Amino acid sequence: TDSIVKASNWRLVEVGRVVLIKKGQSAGKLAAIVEIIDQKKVLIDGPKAGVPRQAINLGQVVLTPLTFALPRGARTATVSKKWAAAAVCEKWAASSWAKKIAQRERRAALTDFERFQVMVLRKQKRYTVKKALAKA
Amino acid sequence: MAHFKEYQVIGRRLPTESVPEPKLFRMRIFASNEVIAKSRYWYFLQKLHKVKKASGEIVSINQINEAHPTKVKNFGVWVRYDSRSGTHNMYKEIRDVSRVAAVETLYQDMAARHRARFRSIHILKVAEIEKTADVKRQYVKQFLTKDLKFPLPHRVQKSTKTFSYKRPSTFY
Amino acid sequence: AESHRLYVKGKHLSYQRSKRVNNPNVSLIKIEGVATPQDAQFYLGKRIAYVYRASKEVRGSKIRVMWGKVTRTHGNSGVVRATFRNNLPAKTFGASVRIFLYPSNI
Amino acid sequence: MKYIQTEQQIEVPEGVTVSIKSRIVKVVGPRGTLTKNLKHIDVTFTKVNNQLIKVAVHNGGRKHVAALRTVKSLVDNMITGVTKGYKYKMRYVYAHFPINVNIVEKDGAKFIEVRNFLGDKKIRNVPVRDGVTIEFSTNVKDEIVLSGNSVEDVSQNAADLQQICRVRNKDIRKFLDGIYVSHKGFITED
Amino acid sequence: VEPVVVIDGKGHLVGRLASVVAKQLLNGQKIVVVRAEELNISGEFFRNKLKYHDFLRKATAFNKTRGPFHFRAPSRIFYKALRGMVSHKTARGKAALERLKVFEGIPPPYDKKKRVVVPQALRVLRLKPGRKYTTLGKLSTSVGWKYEDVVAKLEAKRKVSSAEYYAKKRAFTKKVASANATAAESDVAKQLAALGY
RNA sequence: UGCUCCACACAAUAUAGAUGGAUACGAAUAAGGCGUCCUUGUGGCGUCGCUGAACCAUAGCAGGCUAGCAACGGUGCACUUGGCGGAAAGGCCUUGGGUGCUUGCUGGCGAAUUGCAAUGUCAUUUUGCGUGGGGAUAAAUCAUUUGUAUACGACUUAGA
RNA sequence: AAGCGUUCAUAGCGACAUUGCUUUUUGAUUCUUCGAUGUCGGCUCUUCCUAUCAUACCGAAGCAGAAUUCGGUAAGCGUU
Repeated sequence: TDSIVKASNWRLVEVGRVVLIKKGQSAGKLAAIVEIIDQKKVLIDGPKAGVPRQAINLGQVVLTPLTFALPRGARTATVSKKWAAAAVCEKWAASSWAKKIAQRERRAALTDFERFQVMVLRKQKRYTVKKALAKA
Repeated sequence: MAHFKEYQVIGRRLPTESVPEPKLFRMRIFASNEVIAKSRYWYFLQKLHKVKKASGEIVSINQINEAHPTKVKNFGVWVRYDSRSGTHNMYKEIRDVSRVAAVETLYQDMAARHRARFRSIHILKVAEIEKTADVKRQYVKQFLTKDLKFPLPHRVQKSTKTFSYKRPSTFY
Repeated sequence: AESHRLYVKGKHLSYQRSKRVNNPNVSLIKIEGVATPQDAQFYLGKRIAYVYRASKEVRGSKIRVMWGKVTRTHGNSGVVRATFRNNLPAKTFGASVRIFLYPSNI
Repeated sequence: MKYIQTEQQIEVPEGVTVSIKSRIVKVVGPRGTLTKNLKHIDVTFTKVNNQLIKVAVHNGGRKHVAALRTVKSLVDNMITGVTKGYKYKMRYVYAHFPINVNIVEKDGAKFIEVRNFLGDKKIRNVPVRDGVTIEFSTNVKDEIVLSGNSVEDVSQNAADLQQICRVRNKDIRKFLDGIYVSHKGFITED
Repeated sequence: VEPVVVIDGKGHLVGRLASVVAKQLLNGQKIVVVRAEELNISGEFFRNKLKYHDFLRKATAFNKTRGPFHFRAPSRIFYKALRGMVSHKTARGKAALERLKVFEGIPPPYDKKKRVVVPQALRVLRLKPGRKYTTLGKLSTSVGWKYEDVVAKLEAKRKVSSAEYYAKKRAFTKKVASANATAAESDVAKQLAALGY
């Protein structure tokens, strides 16, 4: 007696959609969609991350699941307070996506002696877990 | 050149012994630098008054940028565009953030829509639409409705390598 | 360990050349994974060697070797220009040449 | 032009259940069930209360947005195939030689045959699709009723009759002979 | 990075796939193409036939046994899209075609090895959504190649055997991940998390 | 004392190009993967993707010697039980045992003179002389001839 | 599309024009060969083109059927 259909959830484009810029002078900072121009150009502001409030083509940014409500056509300070109030940044870092990007760059910075540590460290975690597989 | 800038221009006839202190015409010009703007001024005053730049002079040149250069707004813009077999007036309404950035878009798509280069486009007047519900283009009114929400499906993904291994997804 | 290379691999592309003219003076090299001339200068300037096997030994090694220096970036894809003390025999098209890490610049 | 959004409403009566993943649909109701592919439409489906289905397109061109109305006109056609069914009552009009059709089973495969058409001995067997049942409407002369759920298949069969009885090499406009659909009805009257 | 890569052409533009393969050959990469029957070409299938018959008719007149050999196999029609696509006349080009092995379907032993793909030539990424694409698996059947059924069951046989391979792999993959989490949170991982792993 | 195949040299030439690892579902993408759960699905719920920058592995005279500790593993090496696999299978996987190494941990031992870098060589072929074992013991052609064949070839014959 | 075509401009047409293609005609010219490229027609021999004569399938009509005429895909098959 039940009809089943799947909405196939997307990352919606709206004023209040937290975004990640990909390429350009920023190239990796966070921002909120201030106001859309068209399907290919929006407005972004980065008061929490130093990104100047600007209009950018979507091609240089990628959307995020993050969601928070704030008025359209807002100003920088208005963006800031809701950004601080909703605690978007901290829960952004709480996203598994944030760790992956961070450890990616954390990996890009680790030095040779750190590399040698992991060489040993990976073998320790190897042996400890391998015996468990052997016991399994 | 499309990185245009609105160079405001004032120009006047050369002083003459009969009538000095001439009329001092003024114009806003959309151009990629000071230089093209200077002559683009001269092109327009070449039309509406009996003056050539040799017989006239440019009293001043200055730059223009919007008072709130990061505020979206709707533009009502007139233009005459030289057709393949003639010329027609033309009234588009484009919604862009900067006055110049509107023309950056407008010169681009007019070249797309009717193959009119930057050469023959004569912006009669740019009129930023001061309020809503007064435009008459549906593709803009659909951006004037409330709570504009929609997905961007079928996301493209650039690849820095010629090879992948994932059969990449497309969800967005 | 199991790897002993202290160089980064390099696939030799081709001559420095126009449509219908080629120049043996300069040859093009691609390093795996290198992307842009923004970070191609890291490989720029290093001594690079073309190792190959000869039918008969000459000087205590059947493995004769060719010496050359990578000079400058090329294009926007990380291809670099390299001059060799002896120009490549043009059989090297698609051959993996070694890209040493010296002269060090760090 | 690419309207950023376009919307259509699917009115599903309470007697029909719907299952849609990807672009494959399957209704379930008292009449039966129907399954149809839509892999070539590029649309989106969503729901309000399991009575209204909301189909939509985002950023679709004019040629694209046309299809969005079509599929709604397709899926509700699915409903009527499973809440009403489609009745196609036919007419055997002929000038002098009456039309004879033979409900005949060749070998496990049902075909409807056209005989006596213009006194001709052509074995004009025509296949009949699934769920499409053939019944001679009694008490009224020269009708055949094609009953089935899928409007497409029942109509496609009836269309096949139109062409298979098509008189040739004659000025048809007065050779009014042949087979013709009197009405595009429904299995139930509601 | 891998000298010999099994490239899969599923949902890949034949032209775009050709170039990203034309390059790799001339760089010297060993290239083996698989699943070649169901490659994709952009255009309506009916018109994809017409342009072939136009090419099919094109042949030398005085001796039709020495003109352009109009190959029909899906692998070979792709292969022709590599000749001319690569400077075949010269020896270097001849060696390039030497180091290329186009293999319709998935013949052994590549089935038991990884089928790399090309991000660039993908139909999903490149085609505007809703545009008319065309698989060569049906075209070659429509234009003379006569082995659609035999490869259909053969690929069917490989897929059902391979699926079990993955089913066995997922079972072991589950247990290694389960042991991973079980042994995780340990102080060793704590350095790894801080260090970058 | 011919020939072939198994082991080894070694000598030759020969290399369209080894110098960590082809690290194996399919399908779809306006959708899935994975995991949990079941009123088993076109299911519930959750996670995830947004680049292979990943996974493994990787420390030791170019990878030597020696001792010990926590274990019952990895891991060669071949053996062996088997299975799988005919699309070009020629490989995959598994049982069990032995073997060496183990850097999981601690120690100790030797590294030097190529003297400031000089690829500082480490592969993959095939043959040829031979090592020292295995296997095995024929055809074809000319010439004679037959014609279903034929310009000549060729073909088709027959002939201890 | 003026008119014919009973009535109806466009079934068939189609005046007055007007826009294309062709080298199967013949033009104009002289780029090629004057220290030789054998020149008509016929015989026979074959392929190709379609701008279709019949042939397959259709459509139209001032096409009752036949004969019809126009038109479409069509060069496979023929054309004494």
